Amino acid sequence: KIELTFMFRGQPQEQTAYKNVVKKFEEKHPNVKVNIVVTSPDQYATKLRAAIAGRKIPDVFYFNPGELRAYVNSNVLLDITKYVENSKGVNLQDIWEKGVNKYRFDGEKVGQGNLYGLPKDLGPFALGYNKTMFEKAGIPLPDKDKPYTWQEFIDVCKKLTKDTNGDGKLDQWGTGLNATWTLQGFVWSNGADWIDESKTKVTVDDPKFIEALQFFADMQNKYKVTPSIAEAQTLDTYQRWLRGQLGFFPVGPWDLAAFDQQIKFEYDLIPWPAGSTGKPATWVGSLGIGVSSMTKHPKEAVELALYLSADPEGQKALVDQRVQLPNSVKVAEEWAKDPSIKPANKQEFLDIINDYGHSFPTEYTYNGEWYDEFYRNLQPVLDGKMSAEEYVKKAKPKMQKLLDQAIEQEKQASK
Ligand SMILES: OC[C@@H]1O[C@@H](OC[C@@H]2O[C@@H](OC[C@@H]3O[C@@H](OC[C@@H]4O[C@@H](OC[C@@H]5O[C@@H](OC[C@@H]6O[C@@H](O)[C@H](O)[C@H]6O)[C@H](O)[C@H]5O)[C@H](O)[C@H]4O)[C@H](O)[C@H]3O)[C@H](O)[C@H]2O)[C@H](O)[C@H]1O
Ligand SMILES: [Ca+2]
Repeated sequence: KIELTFMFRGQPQEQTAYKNVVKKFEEKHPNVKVNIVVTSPDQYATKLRAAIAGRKIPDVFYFNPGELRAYVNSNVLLDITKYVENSKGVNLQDIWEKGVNKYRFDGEKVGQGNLYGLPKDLGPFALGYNKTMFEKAGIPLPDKDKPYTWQEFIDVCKKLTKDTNGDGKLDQWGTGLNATWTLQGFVWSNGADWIDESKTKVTVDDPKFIEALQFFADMQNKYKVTPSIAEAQTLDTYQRWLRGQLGFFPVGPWDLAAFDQQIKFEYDLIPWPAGSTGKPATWVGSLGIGVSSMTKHPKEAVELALYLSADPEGQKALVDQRVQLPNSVKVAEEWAKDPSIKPANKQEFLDIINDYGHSFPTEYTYNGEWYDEFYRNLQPVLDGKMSAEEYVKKAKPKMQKLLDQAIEQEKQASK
């Protein structure tokens, strides 16, 4: 009888995981058929915006929490409050509250009110270290609790940076962080942010922001605890991490499957290094699972979303397949305490969610074009061809205009 379109994004391992779980779902609901539309993480936002622009919207789909408000105003998302209430036994309250609450909207704020999506997951971005090269080097292991200072972090990265096969060429580096996904921690840890408290002013020219930005770039260009620009060009640092060439690199729970398959060294999680604030910082990501407000099959569509987001047996298969941590708080707590399941300090993930993880800036803004503009022309700063001070001075009014326009578009689309 019922056919359903499901679009989402994922790295190869994530795609395989969700397809198997949709197949479990179909077995449990033999009158529902799910046609899948899946993309790479990169190509995803463009395709969804084209589907929405043409009002050819999938029954069920992934979406950015920072688009909730705009999606609601434009009538993109079905209000699913009652379909989830009347579901069998499902207890959304067992799910992470910061997760579920990203997809609530009472007409004026995102804190409370009706449900317009379910959280796919929470994605704490932890720091990982290669325990195998640390030991082989004779370097004391990092503290599981007490974060490196920036200076300390650079020191160890230096000791980890060397020519190990004695051919005269460096073949191992302390680290190689990707600014797109790892600059936030340093900014936030240094007491800065992309925007102010009100979330209406751009603050990337705060001296604290500049200092963190400069420190990030300097680890490739000045401290040289990084493969060179050319070397990174030859093989990106993600890949070099997988190959065992890097001391440190981030780890999200969506990595665990890929890492099971490729990483041969022992590795574990630690807090991110801390800037002036003394406190570690990093992000906790999330994607929403929403339902087309114009789906012909709201009941069944909500049923597919619930199965992926909260259903005990649907959650279980996704965690088994190592592409996320459990959405149920209590389950994740016993998951984090289970020693048979690597890495050892899985607990760090939860620590990031409860204590020292933050949201992306765009989650507070009506759209994120202002933020995308910061990263669009950032590469010359990363490659040392201009300072952090002069890029952010040049780029701040560009991104204040975009932010002003986003605030204006939310007045206009919501009245
Ligand atoms: O070093 C310079 C760069 O290297 C070259 O690019 C190489 C890159 O390496 C490969 O990427 C490795 C992955 O990247 C990191 O993961 C970051 C992103 O997370 C994954 O999705 C998980 C998903 O996101 C979470 O939520 C995040 C946000 O929160 C919301 O506000 C918003 O909606 C979300 O965006 C969810 O919790 C979770 O489910 C993506 O797959 C990944 O991009 C990890 O280190 C690895 O997973 C890849 O080949 C290249 O991108 C370039 O030359 C240079 O830029
Ligand atoms: Ca060498």
